[PDB]
Amino acid sequence: FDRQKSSFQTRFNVHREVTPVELPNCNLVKGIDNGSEDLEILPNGLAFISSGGKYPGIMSFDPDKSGKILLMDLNEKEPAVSELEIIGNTLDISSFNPWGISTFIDDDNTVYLLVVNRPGSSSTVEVFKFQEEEKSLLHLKTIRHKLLPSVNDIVAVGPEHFYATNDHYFIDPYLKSWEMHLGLAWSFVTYYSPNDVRVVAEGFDSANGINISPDGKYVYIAELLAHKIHVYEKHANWTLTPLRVLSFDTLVDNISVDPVTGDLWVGCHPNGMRIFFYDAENPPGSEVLRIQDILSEEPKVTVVYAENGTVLQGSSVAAVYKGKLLIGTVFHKALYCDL
Ligand SMILES: [Br-]
Ligand SMILES: [Ca+2]
Ligand SMILES: [Ca+2]
Repeated sequence: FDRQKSSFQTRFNVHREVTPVELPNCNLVKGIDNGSEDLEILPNGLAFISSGGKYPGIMSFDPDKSGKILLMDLNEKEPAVSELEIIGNTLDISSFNPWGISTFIDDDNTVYLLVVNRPGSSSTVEVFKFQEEEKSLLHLKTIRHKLLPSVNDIVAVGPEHFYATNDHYFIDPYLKSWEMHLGLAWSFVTYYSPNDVRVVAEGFDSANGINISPDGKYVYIAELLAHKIHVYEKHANWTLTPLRVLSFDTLVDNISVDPVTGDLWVGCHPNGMRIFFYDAENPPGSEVLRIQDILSEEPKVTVVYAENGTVLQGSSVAAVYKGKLLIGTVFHKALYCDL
């Protein structure tokens, strides 16, 4: 049993404290107070934000909060958020509980938004068409599959084609909690497409963020409780082969990819106890990593922002646009910063 307490302390990084890395002009995004756990910025500076999601056992400040997709135009001087209206008749909006998101832009420049949805106990991926002028999301399709039991994030490679992380093997939240505490490491990654759905990697200690290189040749997978980012070669038939594993002293959550450089921008939880077992007197901090030249022998890892949560609690995602840094959290606020 002594080895079991030791594994727990490592996985949840229970002794980690946060050396500050400050940025002089950071401003909280007004209107975001109950989570902004995933976000994605289009090439034109429009940012989608998944907000208000509720997860089994995750702290929530407003238990009756409703899940929303928000829009920010980061070309504005002081960008404000607006709530995107979901239209259509193929989705039960009352149970809409968004988590990870991804975008896909077609040849005709149609923008698709894929949204992990956790209505009740089940797990789906919702496909929307973005209507920019109307600021709305037209629902198109609900995707469910036996190989998508517990979806956490996806990276879209087509309008209804994506890689998905399942952060647990089990669907029942009690068995989920048990599997996470035991550290079974049965989390796995699924490739979904209309004609072909298959597991492409497995054996993860909670796979969370997932993303892809701008040329589509590599897939990146955050293994939250192992504190690792896995680099996979992505083949023409959509299978994955392991290539590199980077290790960290922090719980890596969601991965963003800068399209110009290919850099990874990662939202991280330095101490796992503070993000999983909330204590208002001991709140989770925030930490953002930039990772450059991830294939080379010594990848350059920089802590771009870090704090103990006196401003932003529970950073889960971070992405950059034309000199600005946007940081989201699993159940708290959002921060917009000059780099
Ligand atoms: Br922390
Ligand atoms: Ca995502
Ligand atoms: Ca997460």
